[PDB]
Amino acid sequence: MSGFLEQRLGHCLRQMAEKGLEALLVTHLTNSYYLTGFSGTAATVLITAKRRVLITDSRYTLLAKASVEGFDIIESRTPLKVVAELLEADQIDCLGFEDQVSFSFYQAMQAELSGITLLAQSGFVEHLR
Amino acid sequence: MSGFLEQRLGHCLRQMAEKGLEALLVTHLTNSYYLTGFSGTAATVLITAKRRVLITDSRYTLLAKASVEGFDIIESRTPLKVVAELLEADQIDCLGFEDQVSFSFYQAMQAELSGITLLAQSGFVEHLR
Amino acid sequence: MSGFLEQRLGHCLRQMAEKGLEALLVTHLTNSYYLTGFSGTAATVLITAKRRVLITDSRYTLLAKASVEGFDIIESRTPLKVVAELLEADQIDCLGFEDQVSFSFYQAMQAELSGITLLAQSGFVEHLR
Amino acid sequence: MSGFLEQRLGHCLRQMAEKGLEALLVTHLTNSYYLTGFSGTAATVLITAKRRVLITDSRYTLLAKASVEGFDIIESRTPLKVVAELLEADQIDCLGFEDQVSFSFYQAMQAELSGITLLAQSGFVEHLR
Repeated sequence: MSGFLEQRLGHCLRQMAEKGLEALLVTHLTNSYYLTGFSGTAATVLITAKRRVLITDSRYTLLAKASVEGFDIIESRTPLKVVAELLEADQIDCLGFEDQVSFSFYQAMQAELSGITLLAQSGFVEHLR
Repeated sequence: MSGFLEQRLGHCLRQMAEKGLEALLVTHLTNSYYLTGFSGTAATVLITAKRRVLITDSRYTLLAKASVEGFDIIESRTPLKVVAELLEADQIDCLGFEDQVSFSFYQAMQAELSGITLLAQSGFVEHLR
Repeated sequence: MSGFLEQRLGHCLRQMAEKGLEALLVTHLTNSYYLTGFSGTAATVLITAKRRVLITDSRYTLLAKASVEGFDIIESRTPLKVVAELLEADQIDCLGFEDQVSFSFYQAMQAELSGITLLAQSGFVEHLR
Repeated sequence: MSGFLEQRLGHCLRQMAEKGLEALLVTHLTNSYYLTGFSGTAATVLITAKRRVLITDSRYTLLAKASVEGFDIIESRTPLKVVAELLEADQIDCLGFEDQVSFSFYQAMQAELSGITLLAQSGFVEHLR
């Protein structure tokens, strides 16, 4: 009798723990919806053992805050700088991300995450369902 | 239209020469279509000052050789392997590609194109219109 | 069967993104059935990164709504008009279609889809298998 | 003494590339020192064509980050889980390792690195002098 939505996140975290993956960036819409229940076309989700963060822009901050339970909501138009700050604050040196991101988005990640070992994941959230 | 396509190619080549780009890999349909008139999504195009190559699979080989002017048509299910062989043949060690490829596709590129520096472009062909 | 259906669709979507195909129109039974499990010939399927739609007529609306998971069902006897509205809404100006459509159906697309580039594919859905 | 370090690492990578060795695990202080200039005995080094990683614990993280050039530094007390994630992310199937590791270390590696073909090396780093 656990929630369908919470259970999806528990399963994500258990997968991460089994793998030793300390942090997972989720950018693709069907995957972030899968984990958060949020619709909005702009959403960057960072999950660690300790943090569950939903970063969105202006258009959607109110909506998120009034609907998404169990994620800290952060308004920002440079979501990758926010990610970099969290990994630095939490002393995390590795970041999982989706291999389906565009190369341009990968360059933006390397620009902001210097020092962080980036680990492309193939179908990570896909393989949860 | 035949003329219209040769002019677009000529434009592409002039911009490449202006900027010192020796070789360009086009793998997104709107841009391969722009340069070749070929509508099929199995199209890996390689352009250099010398080469105009369209790599496709057996579903399309016959039609591409009948319908695409001024491109050499190569049939392959592993077009990045053919790309490596052409670059070796011409002694080109640097390749421009489209920044909208996925990170997954970039890793396959690195797998097949050892020794080649891969340089991502934003909207290189788009910018020709 | 929805497990397998969901992976097929996921594969279709990743192939389209890799090749840069923004929208795909599926109008032949074997392929709409493969992707939706819907067996009726009255089935015009439109797939984009953001949208999955199955247009059918009133013979089939109730069943389609009950049985087709993850596709929006739209009842219309003029599917191409619905297609034009959706592509306008999402600001999509290229559309892949199956090369097995009749020439008369391609002319109907040209009439209804003004300003959209129509790109014929050979066996796109078939090649997912 | 960055001069010699860059040359040694250069040599290491050329030797790997000649044998076809895609990844090398260095876990003996003499050899990680020769390659990186790092001092503590908590270091697990992973070298590939694309990745240079030094994994150590939080007693050493500040130091390594301040004084090891051209390796990314990962703080972790489960270095074999990190190795597993790196090989998964990079699609590497084979890992060379030093044949002076203990049998129990080998057992732990074999059990963690499921699916990975392990390749004992005899004096790989020592032979670079």
